[PDB]
Amino acid sequence: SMFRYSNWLDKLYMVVGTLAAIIHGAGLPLMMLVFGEMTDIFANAGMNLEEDMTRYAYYYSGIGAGVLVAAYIQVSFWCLAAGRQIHKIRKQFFHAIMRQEIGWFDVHDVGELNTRLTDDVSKINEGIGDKIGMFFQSMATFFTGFIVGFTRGWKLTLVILAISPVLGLSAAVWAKILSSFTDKELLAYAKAGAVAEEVLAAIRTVIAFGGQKKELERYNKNLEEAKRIGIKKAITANISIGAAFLLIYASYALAFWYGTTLVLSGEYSIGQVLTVFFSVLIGAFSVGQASPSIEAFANARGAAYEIFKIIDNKPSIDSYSKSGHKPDNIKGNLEFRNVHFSYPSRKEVKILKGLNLKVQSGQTVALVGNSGCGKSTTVQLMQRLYDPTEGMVSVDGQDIRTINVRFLREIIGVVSQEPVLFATTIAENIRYGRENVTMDEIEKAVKEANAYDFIMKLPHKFDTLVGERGAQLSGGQKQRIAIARALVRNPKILLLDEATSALDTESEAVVQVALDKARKGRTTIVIAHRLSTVRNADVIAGFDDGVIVEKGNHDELMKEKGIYFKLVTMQTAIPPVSFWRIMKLNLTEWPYFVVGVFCAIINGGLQPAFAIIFSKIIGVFTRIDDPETKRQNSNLFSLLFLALGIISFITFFLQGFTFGKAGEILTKRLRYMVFRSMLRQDVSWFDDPKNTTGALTTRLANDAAQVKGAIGSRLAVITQNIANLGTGIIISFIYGWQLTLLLLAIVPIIAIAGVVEMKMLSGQALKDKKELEGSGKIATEAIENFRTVVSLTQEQKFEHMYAQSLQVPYRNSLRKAHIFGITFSFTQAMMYFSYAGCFRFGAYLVAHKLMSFEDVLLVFSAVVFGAMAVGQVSSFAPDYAKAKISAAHIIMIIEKTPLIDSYSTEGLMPNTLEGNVTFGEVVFNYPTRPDIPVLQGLSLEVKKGQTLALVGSSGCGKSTVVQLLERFYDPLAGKVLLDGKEIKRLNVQWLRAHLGIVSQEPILFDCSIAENIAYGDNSRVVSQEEIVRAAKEANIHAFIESLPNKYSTKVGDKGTQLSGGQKQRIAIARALVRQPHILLLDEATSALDTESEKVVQEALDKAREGRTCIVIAHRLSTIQNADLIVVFQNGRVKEHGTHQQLLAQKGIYFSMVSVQAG
Repeated sequence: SMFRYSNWLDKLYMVVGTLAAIIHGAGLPLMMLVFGEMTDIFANAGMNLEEDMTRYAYYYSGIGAGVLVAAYIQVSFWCLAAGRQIHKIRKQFFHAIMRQEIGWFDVHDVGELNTRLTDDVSKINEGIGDKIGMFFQSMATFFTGFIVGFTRGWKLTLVILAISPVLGLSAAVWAKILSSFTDKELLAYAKAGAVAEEVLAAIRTVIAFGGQKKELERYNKNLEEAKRIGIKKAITANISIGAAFLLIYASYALAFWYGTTLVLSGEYSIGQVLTVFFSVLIGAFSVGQASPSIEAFANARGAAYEIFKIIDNKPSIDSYSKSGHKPDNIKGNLEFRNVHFSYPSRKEVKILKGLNLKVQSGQTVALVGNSGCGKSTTVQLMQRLYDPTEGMVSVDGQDIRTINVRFLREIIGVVSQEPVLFATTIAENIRYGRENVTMDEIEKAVKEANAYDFIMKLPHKFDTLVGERGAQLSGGQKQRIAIARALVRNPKILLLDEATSALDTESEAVVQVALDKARKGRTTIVIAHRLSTVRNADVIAGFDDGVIVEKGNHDELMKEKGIYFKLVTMQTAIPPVSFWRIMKLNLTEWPYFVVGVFCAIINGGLQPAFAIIFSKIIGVFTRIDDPETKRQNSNLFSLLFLALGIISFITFFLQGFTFGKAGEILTKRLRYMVFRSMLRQDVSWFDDPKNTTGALTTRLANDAAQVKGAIGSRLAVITQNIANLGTGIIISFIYGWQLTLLLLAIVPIIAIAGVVEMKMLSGQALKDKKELEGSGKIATEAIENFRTVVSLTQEQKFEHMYAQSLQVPYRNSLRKAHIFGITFSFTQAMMYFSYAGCFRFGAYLVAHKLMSFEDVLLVFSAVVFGAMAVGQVSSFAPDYAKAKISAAHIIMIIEKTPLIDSYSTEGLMPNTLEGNVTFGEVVFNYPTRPDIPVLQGLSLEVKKGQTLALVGSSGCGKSTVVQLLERFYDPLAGKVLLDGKEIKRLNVQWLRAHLGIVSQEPILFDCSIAENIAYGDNSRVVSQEEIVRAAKEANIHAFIESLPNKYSTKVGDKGTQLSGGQKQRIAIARALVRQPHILLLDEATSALDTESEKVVQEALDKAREGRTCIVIAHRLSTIQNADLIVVFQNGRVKEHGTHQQLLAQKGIYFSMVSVQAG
């Protein structure tokens, strides 16, 4: 944990900040000591009083100024030192990641790299910024507090020390354990909700069958127990918190009793008692305040170690290094010999087993071979990207390794299969090729690559802003631009990989002509699938399983009848925010909240009750009578204090009982309500990219707590704080008339200052986030195409871009640090000086006999303690903004009425079904991509007992038809009828029950085989004999038989417990169980063997009679028995009719069938 390597001029910043923070922390206990001295001075008094009060107030103001100075110095120094450190770390980190060897990058993930390039830096910054400063401040407060206590009196010091902090630590540990238990209960809820997770994940078939009632019943069965557990946990947590508060109050009361008894004996001054007590208590509370900084710093240390791992990792090849020979005389010559190499990504497979190949200057060498023969890897290694596992490469008689890497990379050009261009102007991207680039050279290169026309025609001929990831220009345009950029380098070696991949005939010809016109300038190597480009290849070598076998000219290669000849022959072939409707929803539990409001009011009054009790107890030493009765009276007061705790304890409990239940209860209702809509939604909404599978479940889960908080805790905190403030104000006015106004004017000023400080911190954090995210996006664009960037050997350019982009946010952060320090120190000093001025004004009022000092102490303590209590208890409640957002989102989701009224009872329920389908002029475009129409007013007419099948190009409409059958997506325009009944008019439930489908990827519910099989129907029990019959019909009669416990075996996640074929058979049986009049199978043969597929098809055909059968698969023989076969070409019914008719009239069907011809 020593990741703070300074610059020998920023270390002093940290040291000064630490010292100033220590002084600041010692500050407040000094204020308490001065306060005690002032109180004792008055009691001695109980004019001279005015003079003494002014002297004490001037002491106070002096220490206030010192505190302001120390706070500003410490906070500013720490923040700016951390800014310096984090900026240096960002720069060095990007330097290293850029300099890291390419292999190390290929091994590592990129998403993690990019994510930690920003988030990790942000974390380490947030953990080393000032929280260390605040931790030093708290520790200094604690040390100074006990220092003062010991210097004043050991008796009370030890008494308070041995009692208060042990109880405080116990209460804190209890709260932490309660938080852990609450997290465990949330995990139990998640176990319960796994049911909804599974149901929604497979919601497709669930909706298809429409058996939603059972799922909802099971979910409620889970939710009842979840709610019981939550209510118990909340009750226990609230009880424990109340008990801890009561214990702390009792300990403070005991401290007061001991001190009062001692002073009545005459040990220490009455004011001294308060001084020592407050010193000890504030020291303990300060140690309590120090917790978050240590945890944040530990997390920052972990992230910093993660970053330093990459930062200090020396690479194999130092691209950003000047070392290495830099020959000037360049003659094209290379010679690889026994170059065995294995990609480090998968060390097992040795892609390069060794070979021999030598090329002289201006020699065209081509690689011929199948995929993986050793061409792509050979090209990649050509640029020394991966050091060979075994080989001796020499260029122009000189080993590659000895020469400097930078020049070696800069003296070679490579055109990739899909070369990219940085997100700038095309001229800019070309300029990236070399540091020095002239517009004349750019024009010459563009003309050479036949890119001048494409650049000139487009807007801003030489300024077009390439779309993000090259989304604007054409692929051929990108290839030509890359070719021109590479030619700009004018290297001594040229490489080309899969140039024809995307290139069209004209594009490929242009690229080949450009390459040929300049190949004479340096040795060139090309690997492509267009053997015609290899027809002119001066020299061709055939990569054979990592070994080059064929070698010779085109004529010699053809004559040899080898790999080259075989290849030649083969070639010859946003959410609308809602204001308060949440309360409208919560209103249903009206009587469960009023008691909570009363309890909150009781507690809010009790807090000023404690303030006034303390005031009276202190004032007990504000009379000259000095009777023993005072002792008793004091004792009496002490008793009330303890009673004050008890009244609070039960009070607090009520809140948990009053709110918690209504809270948890509310969630329960919400969880049932929201899910009610979640199940009743169209498939499209789930298909929405916003949230499909997990985001929705997580939304519901977090929303439970969010909405519970927003409804309950917001009202609780608001009412309690308002009651506390009002009670304090009323008490002050009753016991005050002049200082009351002073406090009511000052303290809210401090409150506004603190709120403004928090808001400024949040806003500045967000602004810095965005400003840095600019350069972060720049860096992401850099790393994403890391291969090309490293190939261009221009990492220095991207690093300069990064530094330039970060420079401005750096100074922005420094200024923001000054501002944050100013606000923090100003708030501290303003609070304390307001306290001092209130003390002075009260002294003036008392000296003139305006109000008894007991009244002054009462009013001041009431106001300050009310403010502090509201400021501390306002922290407990959950973040109201996130809850607001979640509640609005839920109110949005819940009211989204689906287009197909699944819940609504409207529709028609014909008694008898015939099994006729007729769609005509029905055109539909998937709302996921409304621009692209997949249904174009097609036609289809199937009569009773007509077995139909559909075929065509993959993804050419063979799929969406089935979904159109189940009304999961209605048509944009046209007519659809089932047995002459408007599919829209007919009831969704009736039609869904009547029909049935067989998915290409069958889904089995995570339950017993018998349970899932019976699930095929709803509200209808199928006899176990029916289960056995279905299993036999699916060939799983024996599989059903075994099925440990007969029909019990619980399927795994995604049906892993059973085989794929067994799963398909089980799904077929489940579909058949319901006995639908129409059965639609879509890719039912997606995974089947001879026996299982044959059995399924034969059973379907034999049971086809009396029902409609639709098949969407690739089995031509299966369609042979099909009554009718239809071909869908690009969403149009092209070939339709009998198999014999289709074969007689040659066409798409003829070619499709003959593709399997011998």
